[PDB]
Amino acid sequence: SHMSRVQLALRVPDLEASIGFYSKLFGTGPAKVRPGYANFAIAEPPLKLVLIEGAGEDATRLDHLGVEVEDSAQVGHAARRLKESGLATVEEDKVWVTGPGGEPWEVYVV
Ligand code: NA
Repeated sequence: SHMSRVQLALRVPDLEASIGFYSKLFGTGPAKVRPGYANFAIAEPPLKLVLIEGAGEDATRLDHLGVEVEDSAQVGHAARRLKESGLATVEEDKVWVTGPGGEPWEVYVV
């Protein structure tokens, strides 16, 4: 199986303006739009961009990060590898790990 892409989830103050900006930046409209969130599936560069409405803030912040893989089998291998590395993990197919500075990561399947 074995390929993957980065999930970049941004907490944004202005969702509507952000959708417009990122459509222009990556040259494609969003794949999915709902009240309070929108996501882009970008081929080049390979990226899953998630825009999360945060009307409470006044500046774009990092919401969370992720590795998006092809199937559940890849998640398992990732989950086991992270555990062997000595990283404290929580595994459901999903696995969550948090960096030293508090940035949340998730390895999940599309
Ligand atoms: Na990527």
